[PDB]
Amino acid sequence: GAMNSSNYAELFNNDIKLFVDDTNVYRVTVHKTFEGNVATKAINGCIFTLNPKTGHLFLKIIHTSVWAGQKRLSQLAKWKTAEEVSALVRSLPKEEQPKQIIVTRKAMLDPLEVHMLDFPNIAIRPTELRLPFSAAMSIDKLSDVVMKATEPQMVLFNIYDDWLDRISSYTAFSRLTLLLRALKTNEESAKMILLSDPTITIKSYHLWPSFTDEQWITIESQMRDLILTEYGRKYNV
Amino acid sequence: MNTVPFTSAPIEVTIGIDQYSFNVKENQPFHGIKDIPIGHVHVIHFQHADNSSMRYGYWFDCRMGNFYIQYDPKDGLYKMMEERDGAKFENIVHNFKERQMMVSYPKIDEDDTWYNLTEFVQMDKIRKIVRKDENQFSYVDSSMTTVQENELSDPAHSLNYTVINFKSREAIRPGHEMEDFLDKSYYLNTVMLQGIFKNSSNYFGELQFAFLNAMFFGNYGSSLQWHAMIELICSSATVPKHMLDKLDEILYYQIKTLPEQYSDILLNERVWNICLYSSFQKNSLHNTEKIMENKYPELL
Repeated sequence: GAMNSSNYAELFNNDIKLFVDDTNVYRVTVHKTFEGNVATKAINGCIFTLNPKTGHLFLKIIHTSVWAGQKRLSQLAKWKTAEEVSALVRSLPKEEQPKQIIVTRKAMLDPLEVHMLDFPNIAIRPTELRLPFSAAMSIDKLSDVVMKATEPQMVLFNIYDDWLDRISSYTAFSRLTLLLRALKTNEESAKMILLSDPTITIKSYHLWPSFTDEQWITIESQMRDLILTEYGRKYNV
Repeated sequence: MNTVPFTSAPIEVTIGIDQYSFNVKENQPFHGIKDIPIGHVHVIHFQHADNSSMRYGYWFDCRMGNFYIQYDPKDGLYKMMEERDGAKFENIVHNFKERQMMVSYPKIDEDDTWYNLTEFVQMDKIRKIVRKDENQFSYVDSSMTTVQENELSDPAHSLNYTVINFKSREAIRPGHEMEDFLDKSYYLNTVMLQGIFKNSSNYFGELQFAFLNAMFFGNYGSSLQWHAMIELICSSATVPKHMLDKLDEILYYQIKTLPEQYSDILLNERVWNICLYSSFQKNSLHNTEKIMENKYPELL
């Protein structure tokens, strides 16, 4: 059933699993028409499909051309997500296919279940976790490859960079969700925290800066502070 | 006008015959039901006074043989049996009629209720859903599970309704996932109507039979099947116009006949709300929407 705080360590066991977040698939700017009506203009989106154990990110870029002449796009976006995840699973060798796919939004369950009927042994699960994967597009290098895409494209990343050389996948996921939660709550502040010291760079082959173990502790502290402040404001507490 | 004689009534029992019902006392000189209309299936059903658990009964058609009921003190139920000796049977019935020990099937001349509930129901189709080929009549009870319920355990005692499953390869053409899930017309028209049922009469017959088993026996798997067959039509954008008009009549008489006090367990809120207010056919079931809104506005 649902993935929650109770069964959190299951994410880091040896059963291949993927999270699927569809938040950034169908993206629009809302604007006024010449006649003073409102219209949307789609921008490039992406499916965020993540192995939480390995950090392998399957970023399927959703080019605006897929929406051309389609109706009910927020509904279609769920089915297109399910089609592309199904296509991704079929493209993987059998021993790399997930045993479970966890959807961050319950509205993805029926679309993904129907697209995955051919895989009755792959469990499609919701989660009770409020995961901040919507903030993926606050990671400059992921934002850049999505916006520059001129056609449908899959791009492969390791969202943990080289962290697993030094930390467990539990700790790596906790760092990722903290960074993304910060980026989601106050993007400007979070990005300031991550780059403020110009001597710490992002390797060409990485997404995040090359922090030492000690610098990560400071960074992680600064992100927790950001999240608590913002929370006090949101709620006046 | 056919007759189902009873050998005796050794245990106190509520006896149903179609939509009618009579209380019989322990060892009351009750010897059966006469004036049963020819031309329809019928169901004779029982609920013992001492165990209001296990409603059970027999679907039959008096055109297919001479049937009687006899209590079996070993198995503890009223059993339907066929009398193969025409002259013995005629002589049994004539005697019981002469002694007026039979209740008369109490049909009002104006009243088309039973026709309206069984319009498409055939004994030959009942006998394929309820498999006991040595008998011309079919036993159903409260507890019998469906083939679909058994998949999710004694196959001989199952209700072999047509399996309907909206998230199955049968229901969903590869490459038409979203189309087939949101619009079940493919599944209704090609797979179920053309493929399995052959025509809408057979589809309606199974739908009507499922309802009657749900209503008369509180058979939960039957209620699931009735709702699934309603939902498969209402969730199809493309349904023949005669089918929608006929469905509206079928459901109207079903909702009209349902005991008011059983709406809570026999009607699925989600299915009815979806069918009358959200589905492609939200505006195609005028009679049904009107009786549902006036009789069960709470459910909606």
